[PDB]
Amino acid sequence: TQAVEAGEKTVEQFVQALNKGDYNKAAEMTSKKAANKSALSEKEILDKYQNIYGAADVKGLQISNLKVDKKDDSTYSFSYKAKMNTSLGELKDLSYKGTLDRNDGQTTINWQPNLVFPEMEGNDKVSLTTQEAARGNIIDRNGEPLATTGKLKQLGVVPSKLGDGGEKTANIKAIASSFDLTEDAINQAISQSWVQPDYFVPLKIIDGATPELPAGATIQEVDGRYYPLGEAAAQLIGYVGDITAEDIDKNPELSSNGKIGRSGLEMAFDKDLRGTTGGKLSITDADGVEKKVLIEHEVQNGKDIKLTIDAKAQKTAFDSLGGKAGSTVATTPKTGDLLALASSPSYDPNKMTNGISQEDYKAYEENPEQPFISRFATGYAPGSTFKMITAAIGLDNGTIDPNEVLTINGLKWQKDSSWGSYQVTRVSDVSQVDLKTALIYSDNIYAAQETLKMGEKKFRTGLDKFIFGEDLDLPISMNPAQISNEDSFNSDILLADTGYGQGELLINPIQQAAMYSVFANNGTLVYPKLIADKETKDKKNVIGETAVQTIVPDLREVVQDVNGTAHSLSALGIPLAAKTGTAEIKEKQDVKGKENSFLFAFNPDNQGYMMVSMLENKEDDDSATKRASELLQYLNQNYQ
Ligand SMILES: *C(=O)[C@@H](NC(=O)Cc1ccccc1)[C@@H]1N[C@@H](C(=O)O)C(C)(C)S1
Repeated sequence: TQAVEAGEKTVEQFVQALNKGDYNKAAEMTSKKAANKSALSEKEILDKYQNIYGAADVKGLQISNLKVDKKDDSTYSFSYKAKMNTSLGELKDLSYKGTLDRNDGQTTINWQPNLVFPEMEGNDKVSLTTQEAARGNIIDRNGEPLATTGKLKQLGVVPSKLGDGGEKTANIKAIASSFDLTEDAINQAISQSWVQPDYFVPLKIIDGATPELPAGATIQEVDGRYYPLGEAAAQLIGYVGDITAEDIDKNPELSSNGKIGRSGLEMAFDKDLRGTTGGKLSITDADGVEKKVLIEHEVQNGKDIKLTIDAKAQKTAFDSLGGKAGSTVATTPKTGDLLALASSPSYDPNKMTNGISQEDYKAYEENPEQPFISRFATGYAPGSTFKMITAAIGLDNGTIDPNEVLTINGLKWQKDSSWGSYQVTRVSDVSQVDLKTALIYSDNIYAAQETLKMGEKKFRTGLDKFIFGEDLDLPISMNPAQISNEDSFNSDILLADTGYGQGELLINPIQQAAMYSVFANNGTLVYPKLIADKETKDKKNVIGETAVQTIVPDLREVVQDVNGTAHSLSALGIPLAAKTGTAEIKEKQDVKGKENSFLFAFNPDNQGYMMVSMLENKEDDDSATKRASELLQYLNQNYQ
């Protein structure tokens, strides 16, 4: 038994070397090639495993139920059960047998072809046939296609029919004029290092209509991933890329020919969309004589994913941003159905997944506005929109009397002389300001005063009833919203700033649409959902219904009153409750300030839709309220 324990370590270290992918170090643990010892040499075992295990993409070899006994003077027979992962799934309940040899203190392994697979007897071969799985589709709440594998048309060229010499550059310029392509790229694609005379070199995928083809131009019907809305849902949906050899080493269930989600929902639901690879793994005789089948199952196509998105809303919400930095979130606030999640500027996902040039991909990341960013998942200072939450908290704890009128003189104010030169600033110089007036003119001094009066203890007590710090159950990578950096402001100044949506607040537009949903459900927070079938989760009693029926009628006046900060929306003539905001951020790239324009709006009659729009680093006299006219008309018409 003093050497039997050393033998159980030899079997354990041998499986480790196989599982670690180092087939050579495993072969160095086998005996010499003989009839009673190992059946092959060390270099032959290396090529045997590397050729077989590599063909099935074998990874993760784990053993159990080891039993090492004795047999002869120097021979100890060993046995174990094993499981491993292949291109076609898990191979479980494998029975392995063999013998060891301790000719001295060292114990080696009498290697045998039955250690590659349980029943491989001698010069048996292994075959693998796989049927590739079709990637599932992503669809909106009405069945419209957002991400599908469609039939595309590809414009390529064959350099043999282009022309002799002068007629070749003429056809290269004639093809560049009939397809809006750089004429220097037509000669740069046919002169790549992989081109041969009679080869088909693709140029770019034709969108829709096929113009006249010049001398040596042809179209090849190819199938691939296709995104109908394109840039409008690029950040939400995402794109898929070619699966690499390094990808299969991580998860061998992938198809080495298929596509894999790289960002967005295509990556979040990569498992449910790629399906499962189908095929058969079998051991054979000397020829293709199929002996024993190890693994076999039919191919399974990918499940389709139905979103709460409305394609019409997503496209309108994106187009309303005009290519400027911003985002828009539209929900049915009673259920949380995310109707649209737009981000701008954006990238073309079809040119990204079919064939992007080495320079066009550099322009997307060198772009300072960062089109790759999902701005509906980025934390911001919510701005003056946050006064709704501050007021609703101040009404529940009774700190704010809706009819009490603070007397404010001027445009700057500070609590004590201990604030130095800092002062809360408001835009309108109204002498007598109550709750209704402060929400109309968007008065920061009013909000700052009532926050300081409320006290930090009573303030956070109302804030904690929301979703600050929580992780929403959404397939979108985001950070949880925060009140401040630490669990205490420890500054009268910072407490005031948090009252009107500045300070250390970080809330992304999706979380904002969640927190603001209380004003459409009588103080009940409705969690947003992107998957159509997920049950509606909610959070009761976030703010009192007293504050809802007080602020919601006031929010109508933000639109209806002639001095309201959203009066440009009165032209719609629809029932609207809104609240605008313009927060300022401290940009280190330039001393000039950068300011973001916000807009919250919903229907206070039927609560059928809720909207949160923003413009990051806005241009002069630009605002989210300016661009919301179109989306509000659609959401009011189609979601009562
Ligand atoms: C909230 O954003 C309020 N004002 C401020 O925070 C100060 C400020 C910052 C930049 C520009 C102007 C004022 C009020 N809300 C906005 C809005 O509703 O868009 C106003 C500009 C009306 S001031």
